[PDB]
Amino acid sequence: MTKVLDVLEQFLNYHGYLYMRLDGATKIEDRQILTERFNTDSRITVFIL
DNA sequence: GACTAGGGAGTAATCCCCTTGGCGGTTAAAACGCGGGGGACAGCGCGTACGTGCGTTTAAGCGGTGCTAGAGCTGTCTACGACCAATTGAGCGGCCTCGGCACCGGGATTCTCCAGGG
Repeated sequence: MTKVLDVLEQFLNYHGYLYMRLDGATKIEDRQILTERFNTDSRITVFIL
């Protein structure tokens, strides 16, 4: 459920976690750069899809 | 006359196709905002084309007339139209194409803007 994602988001911001998201309302190029950035790097902790 | 055999309907189980709602993904149309510029409109001047006063006539209303050819109603008949159905064919109800329409691409053609010099 998409309504769950933001429910997680304000939760994740409550714990000071570094995270990002990917759902069906994201532009294709933004989606590709997001997954490319997540493949590298290590500070970003959780990816919610 | 007593009981026997078989099949479509009565009862019933199988299938299974058909949809009710909700929810997510994704493209297209609608929604919103800015730079700038062209359309709206004021201020004005004028001239010349009507707005208006008065003289001097033709003309509709006036007042009447003597009828004259077209309009309304009186018979009267008779050519014709609204009354059954057999028909039987003119035409519609349902299906099966291939062709013109749908629509997009490569190109020639054409319509428009600018910053300069000419």
